[PDB]
Amino acid sequence: MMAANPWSPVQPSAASLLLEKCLAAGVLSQNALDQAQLEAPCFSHAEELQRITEIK
Amino acid sequence: MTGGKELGAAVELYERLQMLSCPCLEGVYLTDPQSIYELLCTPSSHRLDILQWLCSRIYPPVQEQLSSLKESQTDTKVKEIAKLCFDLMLCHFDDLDLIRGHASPFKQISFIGQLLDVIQYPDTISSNVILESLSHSTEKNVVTCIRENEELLKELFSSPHFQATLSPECNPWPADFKPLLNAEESLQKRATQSSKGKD
Amino acid sequence: MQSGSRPHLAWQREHMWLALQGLGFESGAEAANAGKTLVHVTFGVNMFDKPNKDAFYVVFHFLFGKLDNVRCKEVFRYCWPPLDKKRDAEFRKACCEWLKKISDEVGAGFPQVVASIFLSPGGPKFVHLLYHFARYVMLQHIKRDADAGNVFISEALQSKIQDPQKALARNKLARQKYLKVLQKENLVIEEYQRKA
Amino acid sequence: VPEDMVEMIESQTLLLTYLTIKMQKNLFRLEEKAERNLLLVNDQKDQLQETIHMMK
Repeated sequence: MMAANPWSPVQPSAASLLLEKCLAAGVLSQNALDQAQLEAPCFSHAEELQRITEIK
Repeated sequence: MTGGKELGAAVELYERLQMLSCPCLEGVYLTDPQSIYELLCTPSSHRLDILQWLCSRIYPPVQEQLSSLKESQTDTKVKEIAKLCFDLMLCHFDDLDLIRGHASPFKQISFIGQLLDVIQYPDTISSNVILESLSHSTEKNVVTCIRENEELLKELFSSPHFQATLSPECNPWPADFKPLLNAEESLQKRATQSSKGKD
Repeated sequence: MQSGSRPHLAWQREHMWLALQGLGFESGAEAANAGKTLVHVTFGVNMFDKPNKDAFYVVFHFLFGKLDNVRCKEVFRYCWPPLDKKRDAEFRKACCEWLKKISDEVGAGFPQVVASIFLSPGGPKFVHLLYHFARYVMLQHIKRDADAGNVFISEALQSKIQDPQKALARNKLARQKYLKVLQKENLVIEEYQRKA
Repeated sequence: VPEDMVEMIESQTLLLTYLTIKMQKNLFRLEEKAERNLLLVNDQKDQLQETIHMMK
């Protein structure tokens, strides 16, 4: 029972805990999840502002 | 001007198609992302051959229905494909522009991407089994899928985290940042306007 | 000759329950809304195997609520919660009138609604009616929640596919789409926490 | 295929599709709120950085 290291800055999401449960029950395979991986960029506008601040 | 992202997505799709040994790509080696894009997202007789192939792979009985149609009846072919795709929940039954390749590049990429998802659907566990018999009856595959789906749904709904995934909430900010985050509509406008590209 | 209990109604009971949960049915919260304590009302897959009056009140009010919350409050104002013999008779009459309208609107795909089915809510005919009611409520939700470009999805699901191979393919696609959104949700939350 | 099997698969498809649409709508609302919050904080960072530089 992978005891969530309380000190990890990133708390596990409900989605993650659900996915983990599905994988542990053998109903979902990691291969099936990998094939479904969406590389969609998250927060693009915030990233651009960070770069401008550094150059300044 | 097909932005750098659409060209990359088209390339990915093109790779997936190559992996699936699509006969329509035999003797066609495109290294230029624009050529790959023009092949997959611009109206051409080749595109239609690819889509026909994708659809024959997803639903094989459609192949007999399409092969009986003469080359002069291209409009009827497009309507039959649109009807299948509607039955698969991918597009509206009158979305003929998507099938012809006149729809927005993203929409086309997403559309072809979804078709490919279905074909590459990891057939679970048992399948080491090689060559044998073509003949297996449509009835055994349906029973298996139902069973598997039932197990997934049972697991999904038995989980305490299931409700939280339907309405995800996340607040990572401490108390001292609350005043900044609740701040007046005017600060929000200043922060959003500063991100526009010319800077 | 002699007339063998059609195996046909067992899976409908299960999927009905999944549908209620998917719509946000919480046994403790909804029972409390009907003034009933959980110690006396049995919710689940088998809740209507025996006539169960209490569950009937709660689930139907919930589904009507999920369908049209404004109309639900107006139609049941004076009979919810059903505490006396007079209110009970009015609640049943109201449920039957509303569902009859739904049944007339949807036509040949929705079971015939007779008043006798509500006198003793329980049994296969009743479960069959509740399942199709739950399914209807979900389809309305998909139509409402689906963006102007995905409204076709609700139409496609209403068009009965008789070919098993086509139904399988459609299901595979749906399964995949769900897994993708579930993964995306994880990614967005993780990235947000990190950046913050 | 017994008319009964095709009806079950369709019911499963309906459940998954419903879950999917419901999740996607609620996720998009979070992403938008998150990006807004990041931009606001980033702007505060940028003002402090400019003031420090001028003093130096």
